[PDB]
Amino acid sequence: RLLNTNVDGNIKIVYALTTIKGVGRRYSNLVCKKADVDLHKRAGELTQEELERIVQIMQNPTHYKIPAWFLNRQNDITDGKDYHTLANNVESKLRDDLERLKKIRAHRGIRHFWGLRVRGQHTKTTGRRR
Amino acid sequence: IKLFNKWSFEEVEVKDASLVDYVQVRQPIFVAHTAGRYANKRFRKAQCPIIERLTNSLMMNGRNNGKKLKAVRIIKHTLDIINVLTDQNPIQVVVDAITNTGPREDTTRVGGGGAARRQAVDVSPLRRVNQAIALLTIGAREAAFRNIKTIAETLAEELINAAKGSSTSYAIKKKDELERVAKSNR
Amino acid sequence: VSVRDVAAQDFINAYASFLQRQGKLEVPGYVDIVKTSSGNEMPPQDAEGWFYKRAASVARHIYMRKQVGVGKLNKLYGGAKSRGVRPYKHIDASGSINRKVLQALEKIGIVEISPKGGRRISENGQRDLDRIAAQTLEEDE
Amino acid sequence: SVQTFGKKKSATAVAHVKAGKGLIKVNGSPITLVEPEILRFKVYEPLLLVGLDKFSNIDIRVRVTGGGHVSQVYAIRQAIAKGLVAYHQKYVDEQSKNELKKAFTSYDRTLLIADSRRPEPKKFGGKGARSRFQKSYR
Amino acid sequence: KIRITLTSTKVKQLENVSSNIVKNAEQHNLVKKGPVRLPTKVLKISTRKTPNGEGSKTWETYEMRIHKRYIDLEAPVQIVKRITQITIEPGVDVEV
Amino acid sequence: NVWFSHPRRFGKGSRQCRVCSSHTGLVRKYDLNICRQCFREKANDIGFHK
Amino acid sequence: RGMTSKPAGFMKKLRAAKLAAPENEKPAPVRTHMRNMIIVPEMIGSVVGIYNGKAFNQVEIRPEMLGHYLG
RNA sequence: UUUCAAGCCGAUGGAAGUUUGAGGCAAUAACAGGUCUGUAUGCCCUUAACGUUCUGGGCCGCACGCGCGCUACACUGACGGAGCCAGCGAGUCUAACCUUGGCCGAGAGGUCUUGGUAAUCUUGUGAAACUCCGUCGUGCUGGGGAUAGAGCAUUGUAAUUAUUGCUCUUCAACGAGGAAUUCCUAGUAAGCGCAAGUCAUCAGCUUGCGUUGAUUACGUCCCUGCCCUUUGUACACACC
Repeated sequence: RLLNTNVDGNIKIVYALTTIKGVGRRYSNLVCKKADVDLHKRAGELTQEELERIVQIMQNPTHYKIPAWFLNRQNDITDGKDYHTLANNVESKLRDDLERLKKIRAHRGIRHFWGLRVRGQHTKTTGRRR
Repeated sequence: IKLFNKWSFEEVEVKDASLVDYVQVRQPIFVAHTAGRYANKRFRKAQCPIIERLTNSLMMNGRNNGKKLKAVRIIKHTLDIINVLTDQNPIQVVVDAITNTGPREDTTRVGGGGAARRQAVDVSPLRRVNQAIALLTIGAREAAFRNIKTIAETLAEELINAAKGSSTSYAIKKKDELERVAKSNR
Repeated sequence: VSVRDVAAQDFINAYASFLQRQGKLEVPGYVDIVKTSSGNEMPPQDAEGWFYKRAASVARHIYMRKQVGVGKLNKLYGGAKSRGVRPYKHIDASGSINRKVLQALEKIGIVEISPKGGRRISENGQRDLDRIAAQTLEEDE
Repeated sequence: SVQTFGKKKSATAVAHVKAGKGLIKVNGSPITLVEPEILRFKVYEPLLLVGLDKFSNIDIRVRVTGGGHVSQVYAIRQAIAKGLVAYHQKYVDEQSKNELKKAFTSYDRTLLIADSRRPEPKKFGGKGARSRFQKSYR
Repeated sequence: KIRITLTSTKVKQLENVSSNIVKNAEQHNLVKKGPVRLPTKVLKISTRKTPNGEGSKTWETYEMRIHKRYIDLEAPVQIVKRITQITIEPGVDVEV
Repeated sequence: NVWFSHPRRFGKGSRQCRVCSSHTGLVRKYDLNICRQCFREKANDIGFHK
Repeated sequence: RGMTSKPAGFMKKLRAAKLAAPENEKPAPVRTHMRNMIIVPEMIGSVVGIYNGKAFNQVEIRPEMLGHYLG
């Protein structure tokens, strides 16, 4: 048991963690070698020592090449994860954020009512996904 | 002459007699034969005919992106593989294969609408070289793509099946196809 | 010999062994927060943990070019269109690495500051380079 | 002294040829060190070609700017060759023209004359590069 | 070195003024490092003749051949003043 | 239009042609020319510029 | 974003807020198509009316929102 | 070889062959070809307004179709570290290009100091393809990347509509495409980077450049355009 709700096992550690919303394909390997286990190693082969090192990084913050790093938060007083954000936390925050500025006329809130892009990326041909 | 300052043509026996007259191992057309490497893997065998025409057909078909810079490593690094495997000169084995993959009589096509008129034309030496290497590389690039095999292992394995004679080989089999339809529709 | 006679990569590895011995050069702890947080396993030559291998590279470049600038030993001189440019505006990841490395090498007596901007390489510097280049060359022959 | 030129694909090979010593200096670093890769047998190529071996014989000091590892190994090579014919002995050196023409023999893109090649783009109208399209007998 | 530079349109006006500095300014008291040529201060470009509109198939090559000579005067003694005698050939832009 | 020297914000009064009113990609070096159009015309008049 | 050294709060709407707030909160949506302003605490309550394109979609401005632009 | 003509075919000499490669040149005329939105301009018009000014929103809409580019479906390789190399062009005249030195700091980001350059310096060897070696091992993956959400700048007023980009995270279509159709003739397409042009500011475009560089014509039967002679005509507002 590492995650909130989910649990990995049996398959290679990179494949086995992909089923988590918060740990993907080229995002599993990030946390894996920070614990200090390899990619070929399967998640059902893990020793207690190896199991402890992986969950410590994964629930608390993740990184890559970060020499400058503060920990400021939202300023709006809903929640405040902002370390690393796993399954049950990423489905909550990202959901109700969209609803708060949709309640008012933010223009990002009205693009959430439409269907069209929120950032506004070259809008003519894109729109078959969003 | 000396190919990568070791192997030459003086330790090589030649099979087809008319290829002695035309294609000379001086430079036109260079009778030193070797190709079959990508990355680092020492497989088994080597072989691909005429190094001048391994700049030619072998390059563009590949299978590789990149042109000559790829090709010169394919040519060079496979020389050592066959040297310790069958204990042969890398040129000698495929001086057998070049005449087997090169037709004597071929067929032209001329397209009169949706009609393929295959009529016979004679070959003789020069075209037999490059059209044979075209036959090797087109079968090799597609066999690297369509099943799990690198261009290293594909080019390598092919040419002893082409040299001795087997229906596993592409190049002797398509040589048969083009040659026998010429002597039929003559 | 000189630094030219020995190869590029393996000189940087060989010099890095002696670099760790000298306790003026410490790790301010930046590259242990990148290679582990990746997936990347790099074995002990490739490894760089980190100020030892990077100091050996930077100091080699003051033999090979020699002229001024901490900035012109940070990125070669101009072209950081690959990876990230930083000239006037406040210095980033690459910045805080190389300002520290030539500061720490100065506290040995490896690099000195020449009066037309920035660094050269001095007496104890090129001793610590090319004497190690000789030892590696004897292992090559 | 005896010097000479010799370029292909843009290069300036400033090849001095001199009696006494036999160290091959390329700019301000030796032969093995400037060109560490694979193709650097080519800069040692027209040296042993003449008959006798080098190091014992003639000193070579080149300067070169312009040209990749593909270009430079021919530029230096071509300049050593073009400076060989212009050299002085006792019989002297002019007929080494014919043996540098016989270097890459019988399909003469030799070492006397240049590789007159400058790789620029790809063409419109048929299929094209260098060596003309469509032939059964090639 | 006292840097004189000349630049003009074409060859015909340029030959006279360049040769005149060797004749007039230079004598014995001046040593120049001498009358050089240099590459042209040119600006070439290939574009299209019709400026955009009908016809992609049309071309026009352009240049501005503005032939420079440097011709530097080394010795900065008395004779560097006598350049004020030559004021001939306008179209030659003299710059010091 | 643009030719009034006091726009509201800094970047409103953009660039325009002298000859025509036209706007659509002018030239920095010559503030005249419709867009591309009088560039090649006024080359054929006298002289050239890059 | 403009926070340090001069945040981009457009001066016309500061004049609007000092008028309309100390009287009575105006229950009709005041149209305010200005996007480029920082929102300030004297704008809380009163219905600001930013345009979108084809439609409008009612503001209720809360004391929790202050820090951002109208975005 | 050909009539012992003109020419072809190959070879020698050389850095270079049959107008050397690429531009520049567009006859006489026709298509009542296109441009009244470049300016010029006949005449028709409209004139408390098919004038002018203020500001927002539109040109980014959409329920489908068509044309042209970009990117991928891969070991054709990806990922990490190290290393070797080109050419064409830009840069205030009083708002330049850029080297340096320290300080905010999750990004896009300049006030100030010092030094070089009017192009000697600088953009550019922190320039890729490529090469070396190791790992992944054919599974929608270590493939591919749209989309979304999450931490900021003493200026460019200012980037919700409508900016690029950087780190974590989200990890789709797609696994080589029917009927059918286009381009690619010997350093000038493919593949590969680099620079200019408009530009306060948004390229995959246009424009210009170098690096690595080849499969294939036997033969004009058929297709489409063009030229010459011969040939039939009742065809003639241009030979709809």
